Amino acid sequence: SDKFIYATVKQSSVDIYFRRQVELSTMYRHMEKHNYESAAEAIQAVRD
Amino acid sequence: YKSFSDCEPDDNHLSIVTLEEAPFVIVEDIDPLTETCVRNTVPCRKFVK
Repeated sequence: SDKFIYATVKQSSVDIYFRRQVELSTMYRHMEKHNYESAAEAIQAVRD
Repeated sequence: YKSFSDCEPDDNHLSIVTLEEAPFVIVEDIDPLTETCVRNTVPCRKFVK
């Protein structure tokens, strides 16, 4: 949903796991919508 | 295509029709970045006019 925004570090192991898993493919549909270069930016965004 | 003159008639290929439904038959377009169907979906032709 637009209000419920979740993300992970772009181009990493979690991305591979989300992409290759078939049933989780819809999850991956959200993934490219919002990604962060590094974990520090992701945790700062979560804190903010 | 019939392989030979004595080949068994095609019976295991069945033409199946359906109708798009919200929880049962969800229809989406082709993936632009791969140009094929998703690994869980199946290909199916719609007669667009």
